[PDB]
Formats: sequence, C-alpha cells, structure tokens
Amino acid sequence: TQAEIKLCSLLLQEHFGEIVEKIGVHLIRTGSQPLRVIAHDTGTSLDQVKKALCVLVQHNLVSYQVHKRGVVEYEAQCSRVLRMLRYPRYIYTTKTLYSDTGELIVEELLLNGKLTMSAVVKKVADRLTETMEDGKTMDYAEVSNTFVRLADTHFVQRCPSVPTTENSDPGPPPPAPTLVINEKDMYLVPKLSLIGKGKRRRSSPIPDDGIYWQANLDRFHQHFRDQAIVSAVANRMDQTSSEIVRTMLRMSEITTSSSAPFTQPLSSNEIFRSLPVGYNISKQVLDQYLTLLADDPLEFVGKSGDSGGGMYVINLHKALASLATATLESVVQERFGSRCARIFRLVLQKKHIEQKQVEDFAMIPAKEAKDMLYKMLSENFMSLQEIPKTPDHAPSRTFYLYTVNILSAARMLLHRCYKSIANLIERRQFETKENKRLLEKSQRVEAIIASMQATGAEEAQLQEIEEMITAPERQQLETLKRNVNKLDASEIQVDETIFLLESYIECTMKRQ
Amino acid sequence: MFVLVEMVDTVRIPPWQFERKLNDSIAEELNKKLANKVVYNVGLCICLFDITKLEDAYVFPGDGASHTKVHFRCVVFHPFLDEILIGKIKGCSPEGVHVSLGFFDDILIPPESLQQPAKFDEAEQVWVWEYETEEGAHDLYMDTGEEIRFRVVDESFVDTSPTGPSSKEAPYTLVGSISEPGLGLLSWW
Amino acid sequence: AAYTFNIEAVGFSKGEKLPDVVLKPPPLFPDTDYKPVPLKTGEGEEYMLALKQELRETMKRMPYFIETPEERQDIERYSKRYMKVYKEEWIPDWRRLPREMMP
Amino acid sequence: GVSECIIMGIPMNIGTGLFKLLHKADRDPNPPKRPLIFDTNEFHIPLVT
Amino acid sequence: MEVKDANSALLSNYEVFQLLTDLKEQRKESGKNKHSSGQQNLNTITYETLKYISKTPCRHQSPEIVREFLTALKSHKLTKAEKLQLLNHRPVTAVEIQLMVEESEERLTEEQIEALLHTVTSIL
Amino acid sequence: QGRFRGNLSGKRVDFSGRTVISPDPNLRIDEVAVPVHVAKILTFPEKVNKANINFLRKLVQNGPEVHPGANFIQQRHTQMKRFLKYGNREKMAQELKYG
Amino acid sequence: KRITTPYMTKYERARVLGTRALQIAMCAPVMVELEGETDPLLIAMKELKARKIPIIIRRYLPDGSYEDWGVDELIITD
Amino acid sequence: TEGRSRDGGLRLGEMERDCLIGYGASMLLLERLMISSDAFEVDVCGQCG
RNA sequence: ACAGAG
DNA sequence: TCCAGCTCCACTTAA
DNA sequence: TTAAGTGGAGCTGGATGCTCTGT
Repeated sequence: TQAEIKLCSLLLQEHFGEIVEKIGVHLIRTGSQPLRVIAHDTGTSLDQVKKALCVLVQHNLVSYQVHKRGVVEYEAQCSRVLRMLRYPRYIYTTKTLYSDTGELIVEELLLNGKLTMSAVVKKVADRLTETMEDGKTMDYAEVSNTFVRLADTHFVQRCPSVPTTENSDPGPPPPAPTLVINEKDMYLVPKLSLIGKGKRRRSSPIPDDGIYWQANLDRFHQHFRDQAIVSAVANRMDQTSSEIVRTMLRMSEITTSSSAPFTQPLSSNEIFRSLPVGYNISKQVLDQYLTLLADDPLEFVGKSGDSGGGMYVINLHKALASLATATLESVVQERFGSRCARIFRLVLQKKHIEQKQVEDFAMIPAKEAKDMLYKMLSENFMSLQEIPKTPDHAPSRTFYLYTVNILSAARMLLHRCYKSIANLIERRQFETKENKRLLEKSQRVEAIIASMQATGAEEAQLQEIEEMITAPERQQLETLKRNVNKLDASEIQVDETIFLLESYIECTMKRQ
Repeated sequence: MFVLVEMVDTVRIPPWQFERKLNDSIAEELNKKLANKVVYNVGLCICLFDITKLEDAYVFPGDGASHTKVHFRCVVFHPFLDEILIGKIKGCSPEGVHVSLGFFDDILIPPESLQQPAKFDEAEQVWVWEYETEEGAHDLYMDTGEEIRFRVVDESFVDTSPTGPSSKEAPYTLVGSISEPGLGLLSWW
Repeated sequence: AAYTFNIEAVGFSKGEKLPDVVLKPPPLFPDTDYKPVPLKTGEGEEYMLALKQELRETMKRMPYFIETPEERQDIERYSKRYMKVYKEEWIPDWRRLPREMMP
Repeated sequence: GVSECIIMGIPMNIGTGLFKLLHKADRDPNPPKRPLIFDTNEFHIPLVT
Repeated sequence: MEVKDANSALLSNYEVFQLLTDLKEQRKESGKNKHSSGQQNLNTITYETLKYISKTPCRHQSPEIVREFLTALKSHKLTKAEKLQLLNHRPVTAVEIQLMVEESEERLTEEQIEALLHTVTSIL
Repeated sequence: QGRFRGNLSGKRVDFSGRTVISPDPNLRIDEVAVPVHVAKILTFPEKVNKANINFLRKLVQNGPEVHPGANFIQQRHTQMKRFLKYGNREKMAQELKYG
Repeated sequence: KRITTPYMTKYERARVLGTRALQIAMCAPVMVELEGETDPLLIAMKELKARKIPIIIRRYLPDGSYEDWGVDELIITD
Repeated sequence: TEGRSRDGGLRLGEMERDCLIGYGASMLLLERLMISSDAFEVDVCGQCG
C-alpha cells in the first residue's frame, strides 16, 4: 500500500498541516503504537504529539484500545483518510436529496468530525444568514426539521458514546474510558424545544452534552451503490425499466445489510403500489418487465420465489461484477485501442483460449493480435495457465492458455488509481508553489481593494491596481487557473473509478 | 552591533609546537581559519573572543599531532534587522548606491528605497535628490564617500558551494534603506 | 561472433534476419496513439469542482490546521504585540479523550 | 570485529588498540572567561509583562 | 566545526574596541610566514575593523561608563536593541531617536524624549 | 582466489625480499645478515629532523650506488619524489629542510 | 581511586615508544639530552628509561569508564 | 604483481596475518596490509551512504 | 594447464 | 570425496 | 472414521594447505 501511504501523506498535509502528517503517516505505516514511542520514532515534542493525536482522534481517523498493563495504543484507519477525498461528492449528494440547510449540516460534520446537535443547528443557522436577506433570519426549528429527517434516513448517525461509570466500574479512573457502540440509539435523536435566530455576523446547560453526531459514510456508499446499478439499467433497456430498479432498491434501504449478496425479496403485488403513479403501467406490463429483466443473463434481478404472486429479488454482488467488468474493459479500449478490447472481451468469455482460436474467433490476423496479447501480460491484465506435459515444465512441451482474472486485475487497477490522484495533486502543488511570486503580487493589488473597501475608500484607488507590472502577467495567472480547475476536477472523477472498483473488492471478501 | 557565536571545533596541533602553552596555540590556529570569513547562517567572523572549555588532547594512531576539541566564542559582524549604522559610499550605479562599512563592502541601497523626490538619473551613474527650494536635481551622491546614515532592511545568505565536481558571488549581502526622515548624509540632518 | 549459449535454441534457424543494433536510447516520453477522454461537464459536475477549492481555503483557516510553532527569533521589540498572530484555540471533550493527552 | 578491521583498514581493538593516548601538554582547561559589559542580566529586565 | 548558539549576546562596539586593542598588544611580535594566508586574512580584518571603530563615539569609554549608561536607562522601559543603539552612535538630537525608538511619538512623551537627549550626552 | 581470501585478508606487499638462507654463528641471536644487493633496493623513509640532519646529508651525498645511500628525496609539502640518481647530490644535500 | 594494574604492559610500552618515536621523528622537542643519537626509537627509549615521556595512557574499561595513568607512574619492567 | 619475473613482491598470506594478531601488533598489521599495499581514499556521501 | 623446491 | 538442512511419507493418539 | 504431530528416509548444497620458480 505504498500508493495509499503516499496519497494519505498529501491529504493530511493539505487539510491539517505538517506536524500532524508525520504522526498520521507513522500510524498508518507501522501499526498500533503507544504514545511514548511516537514522539521517539518521529522526533517531535511530546506536546505536539498530543496536539496531533487530539486532531486525529477528533475526525475519527485514529482509534484507541486499552491493552495489557493499561497502556493506550493508537491505530489509524487507512481507508478512512482516503474518504477525505470524496468530500465534495458528499456535500452535493445531500444537496440533491435534501435542502440547502441539509447541505450545510453535512458540511459542518465533515469539517469538525464530531459535533453535538445543539452546536450544529446553531452554526448552520448562523451560516444561512449569508444565504438570505431582508429581515428573514434562520430559525432552529426548520434546521432541526431537516436534521431529524436525516437521522430517519441514516445519513447522520450518533457516535459511539461514553460509558456510564456509575453503572460500570465506579472507582479509579481508567487511562482510556473504553467507548462502546449502542445499536438502539444511533438514530434516536434528542428532543430540542429550544429555538432561536441565526445571527448575521454583526461582530458588535446543553441537554445532549456528550451526544455527538457524525456523518455516516456507510450510508452514502449504500446510496452510491444504487446509482451505479440504476443508471446501468437506464442505459441498457429503458427508463421505465430503470425506475423499477430504482423502486426496489429504495425499498431495500432499511431492510437489508450493506453487505448482502441477495436482498430481501419483494413481491410484484407491492411493487405496483410503491411505484410513483406518473407511469401509466398496468400490473400485467409490470409482470412483463420482471420476466424480461429476469431473462437478462447479466442477472441484475432474479426470481427466487413462487409465493405471493410474482416474487423477485434484485442482486447486489452480481450487479457489481457486471460494473467492475465494464470498469475494467473501459480502460483496455482507451489505452490500447478498440481492436485490443475485442480480445479482452473474447478471452473473458471463452475462459481459457489460445492464440490460434483468438485470431479465428476475433478476425484479427497474426502479428497484430499477438502484439495485442503480449502488451497485456506485461500490463497484468491477462495471465497464462501453463498446463505441462511433463513435470520438467519445459517451454517446448507445454500449452499456454490465456486467462483473464477479474479480481487480480481489479486490485491492480485500483492500485494505479491511488498513484494517479497523487500525481495530480503533485502537479497542482508544483504549479501553485512556483507561482507564489505571481499570486502574492496579485494579492497585494487586491489587498488595496480588499482593505478599506467602504470606510474612507475614495474612487481614486481603482487605477493603481492594474497599473502595477502584473498587467502582462495576468496571462499566466489565467493559465494558472485553467490548470488548477482541470486538475482538481480530474482528481474528483477518478474517485468514480475507485468506488466501482473498491465496492467489488470489498464485496468479494468473506472476511472470516 | 555584533553577536557572540558559540562554536565547537577539533583542532590539530602539530608536534613542533609542543614547546608552547596549548591555550595560545589553539587561539592562533582558530584565527588562521575563521577570520575574515562569512560562516553561512551567522555572518562574518572577526576574531576569537575567548576559549571557554578545552577538552582532552588525544593522539591518534598514524600521527603524532595532538587533537583537542575546543569550545569557544567568536565575535561576528551581524547587524540585526532595522538597525541604524553609519558608513561611507563606494560609488554610484543605476543598480543602486554602494555603501562601504570599513572592513565590509557589500551594502546596497536600492532605488526603490531611495528618498522619493528623485528616483532616476539623467542617464548618469550618480544619484540625485531634488529639493524644491534649494538644490533641485543636483544634490549628488559623491563617489568619494561622505558619511551617510542608513537603516538595514534586508539581509540574504547565498550558499556559495560547488555545484558539480571539481576539475564568486557575494555570500553575505545586505540591503539598507534611506527613505526614513533623518537618514542619509550626516550634513542633511 | 559466437556466444556461450546456442543461438539455435533461441531461434534463427535460417541464419539471417538478426535484430538491428540500437544506436541511440529511446526517448523519455514516447508518443501515444491514444489521447485522454475529455472531462464530463454539467451543472452537477461543476458545483463539486466549485465546492472542492472552497474546502482548501476553509480547512487551512480552521484551528484543526495545527501550524508549526515559530522559533529562533533574533531580538525583542515593541512591535511584537503588533505582530502577534491571534487565533482562537479549540478544546476537546476530555471525557472521550484518554487521560494521557492533557496538555 | 577483528577480521573486518583488517578489511576496512582501521586499526583493530585487541593488542595495542585497546587504549587511547593523551598528550601531556601545558594546558589550562576552563581558562578565565572574558567578562561581558553590555549584555549582563541585571540591566535588561524584559519589556513585556 | 559546528555552531551551538547563533545569537548568544549583543555586543556594544566598546567591547570590541577593548578586545582588538588588547589583541594588538600580543600581536605584531610575530609576523606572517607565507605558510598560508591565514595570517593574511587575520591581519586585514583586524586592522580595518578597529579603524572603523576609531571614528565612532565608542572611544574614550570605560566599562563603568557602560555600567552606568545602562543604570540610568533602566527606568525608561526600552528594549535591548533600543538601549544598544543609544550607546553606539551617541544621539544628540530628537530626530534620530525617532529612528532608534520604534513608535517613539506614541510610547514616549515629548518631555520623556527630551530627557533622553540629556541622559545620553551627559554620560557619553 | 576470491576477494576476501585472495585480496582482502591477505595481499601482496612491497618492501619485501626473498633469498636462500645459510648459517652464521658469529652474529648474535637477534641479528640477521641482509645482502647488499637487497639493502640498496629496500628503503626506509627517514624524516629529517634536528638529530639526523648531518647523517642524512652524507647519505644523500653517497647516492643510490654506494651502500649507505639514498634512492629518493621528497620535499616538505609535495607528493613528488625526485629520483636521486640524477642531478648534483651536493646541491640537494644542502637544501635539506626540516620535514 | 584507580583499581587497574600498576605495571606497564608490553602493549602500552610498545605503543608509547611508537607514538613517541613518531613525535621525535617530526621536529618535536626532546626532553632528555641526546648524545649523538639519530634513530628516533633510541631517543624514545632513553626518554622511557629516564621517565620523561609526556604521554598519559588512558585505559578504557569495557563498560565505558576510564582511568588516566601517567607514564611516569607505571612500573616499567622487561 | 605476482612473481620474480614481474618484480612481484611477497605475500602476507592468511596464516601470517594470524601470527601478527597473536603478538597484538595492531599498527604493524595496519602498515603491512593497508599502507604498503593498496592505500586509497574515496569520497563518501554521509547522507545517503 | 603442468613440472619443480622448501 | 564426506556431512548438515530441507522436504516427503507412513505411524500412532485423540476426537 | 480421520486431524494431526512427529519419527525416519531421500535429496541437496557446501567444503577439502602454504608460498615462490619456471614453460
């Protein structure tokens, strides 16, 4: 995981600083360590370790468990720091599904890690004073009305809470309080009759104290898993075929776990009432879709039942394999041409095939197909089987059967994506740092405008801003900004490939 | 205007100077090595101030000379930021005014920090200062160096090390200022 | 010239058509047959781009961005109070934090 | 070790390499330091509270 | 070689005047040798540095002149850099004390400034 | 014949000789008789100081062919050896400095 | 106090005569009155017999501590 | 070099090294095998090794 | 690679 | 030419 | 009935004195 530790070295530096990433990378790289050796193995002062640990235990990035002799060891979560890259995709998917108040609720949770409900309804209502005008303040009711609708849909979950020391072990204080999750009240919100108004930044006791709320990242990944399956059906068959897929997965939100190969089977009698009524479809045409989607050999859905009319299940693990295949075959075409992707689809279907059968079955001749075979074994998309005649395993007396393995090529393709994002961040931070003379010069001409904007700001200060020698230099600052906007956007779009890859790698692991 | 700089060093004393007290032979050897030289981060060393601790005088195998580790303090010309000095002019150039400070010579008064009523010359090297009532545009900065009084605003360390294998830039640079009222020649104020 | 190995076990049964001798090494950046697919645009893809650059400027200003402390300042002066970087300090919930982490 | 002192060309530790020699020069460790005049501690109480 | 402390103590230019003069008393009894230019770089930086000091008002001073110049200036609430520059250049008017004292018209009253002119020139 | 046994732990040296041996009881038990053909080839680099300058001037004046003699001469801070068979050795004996 | 042996060993004797001969080979001052000797090792042994060599033998114990013995206070022998 | 035809020079072998250790001779074992065979110096970067 | 010598 | 490690294979106990 | 830990048997990789003197 050298690409993961390199990429986590950048995300901790941009979002938290330099004397925290040395603590943060060292916990990922080596393992769970007590507190005295982290100051030793890195070399910072013991106070700066306590600052760097309290900022990493805040954002749910490192954990702690008590071990033998009462020592506390800190263990980082490498998968969690990589999910700091998907923050702009999280704030937008709570803008489509929820109001702009709910867009700011997730934003204060992702930027502070753990907050109380009383603190977030104040801070969101304060920040929504900028979004409004003309006497209308934001009040604590309609913020909390959006908040409790999130906890009904599990996008905000309660943190693991402190234990009750009056019930469990009264007496000597432990070095670490040994927190524990409670399944019942993760979403059982505390009641708040206290209301108020958001202050407009004029610049001139708590009932849920201890009840901290955090963003539930597993809920979004259940939601993003839906749109990968729903928009796949929308391209293949029909939009009416896609809404039926959209209907079943929305019903399967609260009733199945996030790791289940087959969801709860829903009968076709109750899908009909569950669909929105704008679709002029009968019960019989609804049974026509469910028997032609069952006719798909891709098996997005299945029958799996006979009682209650038409019983049908929609598949979860098999739907990811059809997407991760399409994820893995989309890059074979764009890197090596369309005629090379013909082979990668051929050797995938006929599971073990040789050279002579490929050139026959794919109508690509010798010396042009064999170049497209040999550039994929070196890129680890495709392997040999090497069935021998003798135990000598000599090359002149054996058969080399080509084979495409989905799992080994998907882990390989994910490992390229982590380094691909780290290279984009390194190119942006290179061009940002080398124009630190341009940006500060453009900042000083704007600071004359920014400072003294209204109080005593005469009109004879607008002509000395373009008058400085930055006037032909604006060509490069516009060449700067067209570079930063492309590299930031390409940093986001690679995360679409990661989620289709990482979900397939996660779902195929039994984790026994 | 100086600072003491506390340093450690290992000094070789060759064996023909064993007739002489070791406290005198170390002080002669450290002045032969540190005088008139700009150490990188601390500045220009003038002379040895004192020796503060003198450890054991080992004799290593393969040599008869006595090696001893020396703790000492050295006086260093290193003016702090925003300090007022007095010195003479070396001459004039379109790049600025070259101010001489006795032993030291690289002091640049930049044209962006000159006194504002004259900022550019009439294609001539010697810089002027135009006062309206008397001496318009001819109050000159003479190359013979009458005494001025300037204010240091910037100092810079360039690492004069070899870049590349083997087989003259100024390492200790200093940027003064004159634009404050009261600075300048000793005649003007 | 003859080698230690047999060429006939490598190949070259005719005895001719040996590969040519590379005179100059290949370039650092060999040119590509295919190009990057252009980016996806739209009103959803661009708002996430706008939200991303706002998070850099935000999280660099928050007190969780623990800067490194300054040192080796040369002298004291009265302008230190004018150059005092003021910023509010966040304090955690020590009930959730272990006891070994108090300042 | 002995065998890799012979390879690396440094003198070995056994034999005559076990001890170190000092030269008995006329030396005065800790000589009387020069007193400072300006920056003594009794005249420079700091400015800030 | 290695440096243990970058800025140990501030030095008045009288302390260098006493240092280079007492260095000269044991110097020039043994000339340079042309075994190396170490005796060359020593002699140029020692002679010329004392000549720059020999035009400054740091001459004719004593230790106890400096010991009382810091004594009278103890009750004026000035920094070490503001107490040092009053000894090296001997300010005689109130225009350069606005340079040697930062925000001089805001920390010190006009009488407090003018008493500082009498403090320097009557001791030095 | 590798590096470790053949060239590192044991290696060929110079200032060394090898001859047939033969007895002599008129010597002591701590003496050895070196032939003059080997005593002219083998040299010991004697530094010039205050105690041996009059001896080494005569050993330079004998030269490389008469037996109490010298084959090379090296200046004080130079690394180049003047081969003493040529030149006037009465001049190079007068210029013997210390070191 | 000092607990190690008071007799100079053969290794101390050999290296003291070696380092003293290398010092006398360079132009170091001689503590005894030489009488026509040219080999520096012979002058070193005359200085050893007369107890005048300015070398302090520092003996390192295997833990890290040491003892500073003078040459003029070890018992010399054959 | 090797032999009498090539003006060779003699060999402190493996066994004669073992005798010089037994005497405790450290500087003689340094002079024979470093100073008078193949003495040399190298430039070493102390950072990257 | 072979022969010698101690 | 002689000798320690490494790996393969039957052979009891234990459930 | 069989899972498993440990014996005995075969395979493999290592080693075997110091120099000069010549063709």
